[PDB]
Amino acid sequence: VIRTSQLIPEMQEAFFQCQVCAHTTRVEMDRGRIAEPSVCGRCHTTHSMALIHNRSLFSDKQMIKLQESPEDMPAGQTPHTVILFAHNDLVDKVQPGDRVNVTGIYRAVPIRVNPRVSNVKSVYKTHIDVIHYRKTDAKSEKRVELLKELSRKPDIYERLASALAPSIYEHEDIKKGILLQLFGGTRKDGKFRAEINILLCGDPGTSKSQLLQYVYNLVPRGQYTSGKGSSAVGLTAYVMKDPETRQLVLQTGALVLSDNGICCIDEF
Amino acid sequence: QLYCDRYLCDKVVPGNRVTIMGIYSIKKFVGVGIRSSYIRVLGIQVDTGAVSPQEEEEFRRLAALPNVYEVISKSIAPSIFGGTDMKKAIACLLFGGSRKRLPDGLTRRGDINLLMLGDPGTAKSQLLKFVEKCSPIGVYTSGKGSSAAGLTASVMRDPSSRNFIMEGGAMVLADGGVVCIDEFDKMREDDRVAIHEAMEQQTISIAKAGITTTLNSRCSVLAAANS
Amino acid sequence: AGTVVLDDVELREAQRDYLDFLDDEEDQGIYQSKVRELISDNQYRLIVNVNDLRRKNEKRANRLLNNAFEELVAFQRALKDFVASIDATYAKQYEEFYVGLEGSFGSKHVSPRTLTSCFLSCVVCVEGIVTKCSLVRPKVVRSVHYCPATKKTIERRYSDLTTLVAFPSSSVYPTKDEENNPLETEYGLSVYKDHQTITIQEMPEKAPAGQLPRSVDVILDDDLVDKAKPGDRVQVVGTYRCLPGKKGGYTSGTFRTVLIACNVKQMSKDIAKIKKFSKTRSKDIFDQLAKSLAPSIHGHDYVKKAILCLLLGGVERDLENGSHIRGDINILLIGDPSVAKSQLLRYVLCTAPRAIPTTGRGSSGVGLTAAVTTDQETGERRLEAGAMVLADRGVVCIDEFDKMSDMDRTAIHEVMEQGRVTIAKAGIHARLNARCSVLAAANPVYGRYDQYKTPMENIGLQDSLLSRFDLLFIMLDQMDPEQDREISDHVLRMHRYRAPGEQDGDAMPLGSAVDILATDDPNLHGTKMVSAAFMKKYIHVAKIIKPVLTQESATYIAEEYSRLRSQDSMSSDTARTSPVTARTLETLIRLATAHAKARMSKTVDLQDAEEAVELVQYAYFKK
Amino acid sequence: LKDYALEKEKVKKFLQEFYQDDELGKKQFKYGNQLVRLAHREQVALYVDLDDVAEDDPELVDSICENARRYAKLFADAVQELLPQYKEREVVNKDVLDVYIEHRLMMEQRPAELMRRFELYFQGPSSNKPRVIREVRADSVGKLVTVRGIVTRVSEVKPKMVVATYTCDQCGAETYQPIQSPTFMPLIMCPSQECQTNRSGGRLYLQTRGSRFIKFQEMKMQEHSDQVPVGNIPRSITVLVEGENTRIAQPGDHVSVTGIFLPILRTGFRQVVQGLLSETYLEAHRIVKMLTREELRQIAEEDFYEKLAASIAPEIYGHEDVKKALLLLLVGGVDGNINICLMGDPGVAKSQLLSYIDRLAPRSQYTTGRGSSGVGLTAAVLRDSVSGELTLEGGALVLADQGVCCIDEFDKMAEADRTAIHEVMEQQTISIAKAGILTTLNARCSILAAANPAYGRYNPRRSLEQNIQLPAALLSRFDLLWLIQDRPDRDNDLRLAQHITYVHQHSRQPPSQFEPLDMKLMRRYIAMCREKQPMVPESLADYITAAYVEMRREAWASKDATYTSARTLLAILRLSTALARLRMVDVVEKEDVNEAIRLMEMSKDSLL
DNA sequence: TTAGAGAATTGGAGAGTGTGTTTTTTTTTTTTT
DNA sequence: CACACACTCTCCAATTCTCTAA
Ligand SMILES: Nc1ncnc2c1ncn2[C@@H]1O[C@H](COP(=O)(O)OP(=O)(O)NP(=O)(O)O)[C@@H](O)[C@H]1O
Ligand SMILES: Nc1ncnc2c1ncn2[C@@H]1O[C@H](COP(=O)(O)OP(=O)(O)NP(=O)(O)O)[C@@H](O)[C@H]1O
Ligand SMILES: [Mg+2]
Ligand SMILES: [Mg+2]
Ligand SMILES: [Zn+2]
Ligand SMILES: [Zn+2]
Repeated sequence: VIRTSQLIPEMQEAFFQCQVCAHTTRVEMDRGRIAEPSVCGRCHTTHSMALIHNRSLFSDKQMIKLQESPEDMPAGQTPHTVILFAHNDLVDKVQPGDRVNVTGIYRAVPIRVNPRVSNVKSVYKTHIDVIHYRKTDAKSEKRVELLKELSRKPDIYERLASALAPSIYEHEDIKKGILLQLFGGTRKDGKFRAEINILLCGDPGTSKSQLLQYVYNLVPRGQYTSGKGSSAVGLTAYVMKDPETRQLVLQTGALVLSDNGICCIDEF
Repeated sequence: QLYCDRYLCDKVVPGNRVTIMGIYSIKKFVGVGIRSSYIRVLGIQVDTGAVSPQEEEEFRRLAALPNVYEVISKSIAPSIFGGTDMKKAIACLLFGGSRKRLPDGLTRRGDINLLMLGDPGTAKSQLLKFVEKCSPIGVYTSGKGSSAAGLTASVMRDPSSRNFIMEGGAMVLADGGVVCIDEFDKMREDDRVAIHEAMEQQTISIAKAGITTTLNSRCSVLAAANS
Repeated sequence: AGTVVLDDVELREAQRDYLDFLDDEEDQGIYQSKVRELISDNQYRLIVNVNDLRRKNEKRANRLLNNAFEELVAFQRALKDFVASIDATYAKQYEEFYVGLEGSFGSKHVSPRTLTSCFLSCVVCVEGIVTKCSLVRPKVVRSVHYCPATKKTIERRYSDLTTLVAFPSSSVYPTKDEENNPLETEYGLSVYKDHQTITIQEMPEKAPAGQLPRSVDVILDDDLVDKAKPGDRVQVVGTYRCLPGKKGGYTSGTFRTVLIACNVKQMSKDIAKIKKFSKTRSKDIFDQLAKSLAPSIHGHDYVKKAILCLLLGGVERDLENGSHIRGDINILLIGDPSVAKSQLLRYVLCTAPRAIPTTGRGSSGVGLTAAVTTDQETGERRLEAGAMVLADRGVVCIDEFDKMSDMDRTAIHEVMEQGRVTIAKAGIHARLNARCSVLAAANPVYGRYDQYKTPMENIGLQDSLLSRFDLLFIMLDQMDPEQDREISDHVLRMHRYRAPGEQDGDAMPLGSAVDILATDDPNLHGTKMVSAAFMKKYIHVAKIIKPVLTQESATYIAEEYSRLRSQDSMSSDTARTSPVTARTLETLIRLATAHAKARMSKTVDLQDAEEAVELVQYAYFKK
Repeated sequence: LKDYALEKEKVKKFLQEFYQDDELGKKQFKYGNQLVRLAHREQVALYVDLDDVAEDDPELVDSICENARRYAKLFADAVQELLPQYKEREVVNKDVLDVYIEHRLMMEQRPAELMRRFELYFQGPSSNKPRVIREVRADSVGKLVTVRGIVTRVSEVKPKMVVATYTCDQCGAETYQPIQSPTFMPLIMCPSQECQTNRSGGRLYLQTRGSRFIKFQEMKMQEHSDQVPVGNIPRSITVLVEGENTRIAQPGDHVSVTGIFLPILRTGFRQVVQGLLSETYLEAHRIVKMLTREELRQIAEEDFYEKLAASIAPEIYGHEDVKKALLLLLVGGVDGNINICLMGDPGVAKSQLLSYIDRLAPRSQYTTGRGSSGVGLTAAVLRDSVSGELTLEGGALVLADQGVCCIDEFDKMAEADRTAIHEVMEQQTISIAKAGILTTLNARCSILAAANPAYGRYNPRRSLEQNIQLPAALLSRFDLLWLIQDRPDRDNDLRLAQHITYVHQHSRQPPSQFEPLDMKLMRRYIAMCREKQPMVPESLADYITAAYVEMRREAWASKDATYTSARTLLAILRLSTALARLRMVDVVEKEDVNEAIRLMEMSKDSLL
């Protein structure tokens, strides 16, 4: 998924009211166009029925822009992309960056040459009406009962610390410190931080970055970013024009996004 | 805005002081009833390409008398006490040498470049302000207030048609005369290296935004600076 | 639009006069012969000399130049009659036979500045430099439509304000029969013609004092649609017209003016016995040419030899594996103030073909390579060539090269290394050819060269860039009184010179349109220094010789390359200007090839190899 | 000009009666045999060859070439009128439009262009020599032309409406609208007599199921750079491709397109404004793109490893060590990339290796790190502002995706590109914002870097990062760091100069008195040797450990503990597995580990 | 008491008139380098 | 420019009112 639009309301039933006598009627949607009443029924005035927008009925719609997977692209080619349209409950189930198997009906629709003229291009636009989404990159008492006795097992501290990052050769006190950072103190109120701050030092080519990436994959509300100015997501907060909308958005940095977690800062 | 017509076209150039005689009028093909105004020029008096014969023969007389060099030098900045050698050099700068093209096509500069450099309160700025007013073609600019583009020539797009055009700087506006660069020590070095070609070769070679040309900048540089 | 009625009586009189002019049989047969060649070469534009038309019929020539359109259609109809008389089969291949004009046009010779509204409807000859070209696009002149319901073909012919026709014409493309049936275009049976717009700019050296150069738009059609490209100095003969426009029931009386060209002439590069006699009679013609190269600059003999090698160029080699060796020779001059670097660059600008001026602070990378601009005709964005692209198969002279930005020199890296520049802008990702020699001039850091610092820190440029130049000369203002005496003698002699057509007290005139014929009117040692006019033609003929390398000269070059490598080894880190590499060997091959071109030898001899080795020795091993 | 009614019968006679001999002098009607397949829907595209037409009517060929589109329509009409003569089987309906047409026919028993499911194209005559794009002038409008060029942009295949099918809601009748123009007016109200006479007010609903679509694809061709004139920009032409001609060509492909050169039709306000001028496109009609026993007996020679390494750079002497390392670059380790960096003075045969490996590699690129004015190491956006559509170009790293990217002057790479190299070497992809929206590109490629010292010649007195001025975060990603030294050396210089002078005076490599393997044989060998996927045996783990620790401890004892890490062992294993692939054995062994260790040690020896 | 023939009023078909449209580079300036 | 929308006016004929016969 490359982008996901704002929620688009699609009219399902138009509500008309007579501006002369307040008599109301309802019109059903015929393949995207309204059969507007040209006359009122109670009275008989012509062109008196006005569309009451917020008494009409609407349903959710959303546009999604979906790129072919990197694992599926042919060698050295720029990726292809399709447009999906989801409606009702399937609208708010997919975010940008997700990988999905989408089942839907492959539609083809005309596009008018300019908005005030009904001539259409011979070459049709295509999109997929979404019928089903399946995410394919996602990866209680029965746990509490295990954890209660495992907590009173001997040297559970050492067991958890050694469980941290099995893929690297062991630095006992580093792993112990990261474990105590994960658990943290107790937050109470005055103003004292329960958060624990840890710093790792060493040459490039040490296991410090592997530790950072591991615990970022582990912890909830985690973040991973570089102190270098070329980082994917910044540490500080900033304001930017949302390019697909042009309206301002306050992008709070990783330190604010990790307000109840661990912020991993590589190249500090 | 001025509308000129028939023989009033090319009667003036930028930098000229004029007295315009004309009809104040609206264009006739921010607000509602707003109309853009201009003057339809009916006459131009350049305040000051021709000398009357009386001026001409008087100039012959003035050149003929034997102490014309001393008379000119005493005419340079008469309100300034002293500095006779500096005034004489300024007279030489005002009159200039002779430009030449040699048989192989190479050009030799004719204009004279003069730098005044040193103590404050020594009337350097007054000499520049005199020379800018006395030279037939003359522009005064501060070194601090100038840039490379604004001195030589600048490239910019026109809102009326999306294409890159050139606009002349100080050197182009003073082509055929003198540029009086006051505060010459204050300008940036990157801006100061812009005028080397225009000082010696008396040309400005621009290659920017696709437009590639070589303008003329046949002008003297009279510069004032401090230690 | 475009249809105009003409008086048939004067049209027939003019057509009679022009057919009499073209039927040149009883006289020398010049235009009989030219129309025969027009038929034979499969051409349909005849270039007529108004000098000949004035000799035969002076009043008709004057009326032609002052009443261009009606007289030109009369002339073209006469030409169609005459070509039909010679070959009636060939006359039907083309809808119209065109006439372009050459010769002297009197007062109609103009520049874009003096081309005022008084010249509208006249034939004018405008001399200038091309600054823009649009893309060649087809223009419908005659469309055939097949009506499938009615089973008949209609044929319609068109015109616009640009295309004045003197026959009835439309300007609306039909889509329905008179019975309201649909019409199908027969594209193959329709006729279209190529159309392009260019802009001709005033020569900058001829502009008045405070002024920027002015411009005129030119419309080229048919064979003329790609006869001039940007940077060409050209003479365009055509009819000067205004285009009366309208905008929704209203017109501003301001009309744009265009030159509808009828003839385009280049002003560059345009018998063998004198050159053959020169190469056979002279001993070391390379030396005579080199010392004759820039007379107004005293000394700098080796630099003049190197610049002559740059002008002659090496030979371009393409190998069976697709690897490539450039023929262009690149020269860098680092030196003190007032050692004539700029004047040498200006000489090469004045004398070489397609020599592009550039300076470090006056230019940018975009202007050096290529820019996005919008075609004013269309509005679409497209590329516009920069200086090094315009300099393809030519020279770019970069003065003040040390003052240039590194970001600007990034482009010069690709151009010098590979002879190309790659771009990704507008709708186009492309590889433009920039096969140009570079003649760069720079000052050392600290202005004046410092004897108590190494050459590689006097030269402010990095060795990666310095590797691109074949030759690197250090030019020092040695204050030896002997050289000062002879240099000052030469300089004062130059400053005492005056031209022959000029009085003793004359100040230098500002330029004007003094060229008043489409071809040169006046048209090997000096008036034993070689003449400049001869030397231009000689270098033109010598550039195309393409001599082959010979085995003994190759052996000599190999021996001397290995010896130069040993000298590089023994040299201290202060006693060299550049290290010796395989590119030094390539430089030796290129310089020997250029010397062979100077001799017009067709084979690289030991004579060439010796001078190449001497020049490389001189350039490389200095401090 | 001609009577098209008679021309259609001439075309029918050609299609029915032309014959050619294919095998043993047997006579076959090449177009009747294809009309049979067209009638049976076994074949959809019919490429009629005007070289075949020339064998019995050159005048018809001239008429077709001079008025091609008219004759294309005539040939299509003739073929459609001929297919019922060649019907002899029932069609298996596989398109939903086949099913709809089947029920349409049954209901008619109870739209010619609609019933027409085939497409006819002229394969150009050989007398028409291929033009360049610049030579396709206005005189050739409406005429069959062959044009050579570089494909530089290709759109996705889109559905182009040919015949719009509608259904009425009131009278239950189908309505058909053939579409010739690039735009059309949709039908709103039913034109049937039953609705019109009754004033029924019944409207029309488009049925895509019943309508006919055709595959459509726009592309841009560009001039060959060496064919452009000296001072000029390369010209470009739009080619509109339909049906079976779609998907034949991709960007970067050298193509020759036979087609019809036509002006673009305009609607609304464009025809008002443009006047007599028109843009043009080429209507594509045909697009053309421009060991095991015998050499195994050669490969059986024990030379083969050194034979390949010698063939990797025959113009260079003494560097067989480096050539073997670059062989392992091309082979790659077991899944896997192998990255190499070469350091040396400017003006040395270090770019020669980049050139050779780029030439030999099947998928490759060869750029420079010095901030290209084109598409850089990473992707870039093009606006195409005749229409304004943004489009994405790959760059070096993306265009060398499943191969090798050669980077010259790797040190002068800016930080914006160094971060991209980090992205490639860490996770083998790059990411770019097209219009504020971010798209991800594959780059699963091995990097062959060549750096130069920041200032002056190389100086072993200083450290490597001091020489090159590039951080250890870059330098540690590489598997072999080589110093390609160059000293003056009299006899070697003499031989190099003799070699280059022979190359100049003969335009060919001198006889070296060695027979290297040809480039195609080398390519087939590397594919055959990289098809293998070896595995390291567990019994060799102790020996790998011993070699790694002794190399590590030698670095401790003799070179002040210069940097090494676990990626050193990983690089040794990747090199040994690449050697196993090269030897075409699916088990790694002592000799592979020894040679990997030796290769790393000699690269460090070149540094020291 | 229904309904049908002649006269007048209202519905709407259609003829006529008017409106709107088809990333890029050089330069400055403050802050940050 | 010229090809679609948007809006007004006019005429034509179809329906309903009025007066008469079945
Ligand atoms: N010799 C003089 N005769 C008359 N006025 C003088 C003289 N010297 C200085 N002044 C006056 O001193 C003031 C400063 O003159 P100015 O031209 O600015 O000198 P300056 O050398 O340019 N000063 P500075 O810009 O600090 O170097 C003016 O009001 C002059 O009139
Ligand atoms: N050897 C010479 N013979 C004749 N004229 C010379 C010589 N050296 C310098 N000149 C003259 O000195 C003037 C300045 O020359 P110029 O071409 O600017 O040298 P330059 O080194 O390029 N100046 P610069 O840009 O500061 O380095 C010109 O008028 C030259 O003709
Ligand atoms: Mg002052
Ligand atoms: Mg200079
Ligand atoms: Zn109502
Ligand atoms: Zn219907």
